[PDB]
Amino acid sequence: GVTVERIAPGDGKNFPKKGDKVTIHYVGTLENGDKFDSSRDRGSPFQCTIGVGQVIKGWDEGVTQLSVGEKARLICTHDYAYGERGYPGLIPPKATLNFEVELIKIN
Ligand SMILES: C=CC[C@@H]1/C=C(\C)C[C@H](C)C[C@H](OC)[C@H]2O[C@@](O)(C(=O)C(=O)N3CCCC[C@H]3C(=O)O[C@H](/C(C)=C/[C@@H]3CC[C@@H](O)[C@H](OC)C3)[C@H](C)[C@@H](O)C/C1=N\NC(C)=O)[C@H](C)C[C@@H]2OC
Repeated sequence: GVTVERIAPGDGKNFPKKGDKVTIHYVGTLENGDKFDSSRDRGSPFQCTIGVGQVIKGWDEGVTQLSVGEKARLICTHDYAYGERGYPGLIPPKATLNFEVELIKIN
């Protein structure tokens, strides 16, 4: 893998740890910027438990590098995303994926 491209900084103090819940807005795109999904388009950020295998590994390893308020691109190689199988109807095999994420809240 995960490469963190910095866009807008967070508070530099509050970073998620394994087992934390996080609230994150994301836009997911292919390498050329073609969007495959977006929580912003749904008017509501995504929530999950981080670092425990509940989301793709690029999130588990990348989101813990962000501080609250930060906007960044999490660029995931396929072994940190959907791997050899891809995601049916959405993601091809072996796809590098971009998630432009904004960390809104930690619990
Ligand atoms: C397959 C589970 C379906 C089931 C579906 C829902 C509750 C509906 C929900 C609104 C859909 C997701 O919207 C948040 C969509 O999210 C994306 O659009 C996205 O942007 C996207 O990549 N993500 C969304 C935001 C965080 C990072 C990432 C992610 O990790 O997504 C989870 C997922 C598909 C995990 C695979 C699981 C299989 C396993 O083999 C793989 O290993 C590599 C991993 C996703 C949160 C999953 O856990 C949720 C689910 N059940 N969970 C349980 C039961 O615990 C992807 C591309 C496609 C997803 O639609 C299917």
